[PDB]
This record gives sequence, structure tokens and C-alpha cells, in this order.
Amino acid sequence: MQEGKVKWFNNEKGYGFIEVEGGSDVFVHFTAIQGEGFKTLEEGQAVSFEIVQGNRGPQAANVVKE
Amino acid sequence: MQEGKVKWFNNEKGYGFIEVEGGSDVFVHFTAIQGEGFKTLEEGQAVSFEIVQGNRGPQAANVVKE
Ligand code: NA
Repeated sequence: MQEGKVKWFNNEKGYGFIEVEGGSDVFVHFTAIQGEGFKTLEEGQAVSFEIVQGNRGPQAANVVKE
Repeated sequence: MQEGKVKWFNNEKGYGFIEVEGGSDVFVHFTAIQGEGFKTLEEGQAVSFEIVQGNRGPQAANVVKE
């Protein structure tokens, strides 16, 4: 995987961005979030994830809350 | 986003393929499956999904049972 920190996440809209050291912020949608908790993230949360290419460009897949 | 049907799914391994009328089969991993409950699919299940491109090639994202 790839490690990052959530930059921001809007729990009403269901999306945000993950900040990665020395790379561009990666879009994250709630549908990519793993686990049985609520499909939400909060600023500063540590996550692991894969980058995939969707029709709008890079986005996160397999987002696991650490 | 589009619709298809599960072609086969190995429950133990957690992956299979979605068939698409008129198109190529799409790999699906359990981590893409939406909703509550145990992440699994049965052959013949109707689904909606997105296609994304990862390091291993095209695969499904946002798989919703229909
Ligand atoms: Na086909």
C-alpha cells in the first residue's frame, strides 16, 4: 500500500483528500473506505491505501484507517 | 457507472469477475463491495459498478448489489 494522512474529509458530502509526503493530494470517496465503522474519515487520520485511475484521474482505493 | 452480473466469485479467496453484456469481464475484489454485511457475491448476482485502473490492470470499484 501507500501511507498518508487525511488532509480533510467532509462527512456530509462523503469525500475529501489524503495528503502524501512528496506527492499530490489524492481524492478519497467514502465508497473506498474499509471496515465496519462509519465510512468517514477525519483530518489528520492516518490511512493506508492504493492509488487507482478513475475517469477523473487518481483516486484512493482500499482505504484502511490506522 | 454501469451494470453487469457476477460471472463467478471464489468466496474463500474473496475475488471473482463481473460479466458485461457486449464487453469484457471485469475483475472484482471483495474490498470493492458496498453495503453492510459479509463481503461476498454469488454467481448471477446483478451489480452496478465503476471501472478503475490499478497497477494490475482494470478492476471494479463501488460494487453495489442490484
Ligand atoms: Na461479455
